[PDB]
Amino acid sequence: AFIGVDSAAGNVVKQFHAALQMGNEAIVRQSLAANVQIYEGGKVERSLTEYANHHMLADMAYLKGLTITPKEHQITITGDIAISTSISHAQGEYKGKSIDSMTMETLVLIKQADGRWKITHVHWS
Amino acid sequence: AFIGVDSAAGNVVKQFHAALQMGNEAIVRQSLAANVQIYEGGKVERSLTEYANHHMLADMAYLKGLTITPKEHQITITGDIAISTSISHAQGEYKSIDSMTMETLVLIKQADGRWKITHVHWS
Repeated sequence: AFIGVDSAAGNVVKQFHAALQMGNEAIVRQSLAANVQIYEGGKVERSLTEYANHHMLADMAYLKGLTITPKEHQITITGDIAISTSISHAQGEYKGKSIDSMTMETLVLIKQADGRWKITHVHWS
Repeated sequence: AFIGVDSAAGNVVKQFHAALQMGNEAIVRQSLAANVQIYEGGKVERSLTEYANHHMLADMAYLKGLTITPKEHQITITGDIAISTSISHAQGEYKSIDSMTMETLVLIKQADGRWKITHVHWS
């Protein structure tokens, strides 16, 4: 299903996806909390600057040759916290190896002091 | 890197972990919301009954031969929501296993005050 995606949290999740897929650092910045935690493949990054300095460019490169097709996306808001869970079909190739698999993402978003929703935890698989 | 683990929500997380690792279905069932979502290996289950009918018993069988060592665990509470993020070392064998494992849990405080897991993401 596609549930809750029309919301402010939804808007942030959608721009984040596009921005990472397009290599737009201005929007990736706007979407992630300064102290974002990112979980993927047994490794954890503990802040936005850490992700940016260590993995963002690689992640952008990896996505450039893939078509990501959303299969489902649910967002549930409980006051100042929103949970986004989505599954997408990634098809293409990276560094000559074909990719054809279901990707999964759990995001936690918190409403910041000024009302802006920002992503504070990312779990990719 | 171990933060918030002794909270009320943390105790449900602890019981859930222990119950899977020990094969206690009653406890796993009391820990999960009826409409829990489970994400793992590209597949999704959408209710306790679905998970419990099959994937639960497979998970318990997989864990019977593994040693699960917590490496880090953070639980953050925001009113009636708690978020649990952990990383653990899984070492043993099934069907050599030596892997880091990751888990995101979302828990929601119910009308009776008990916390229940509403979303699981394992990798």
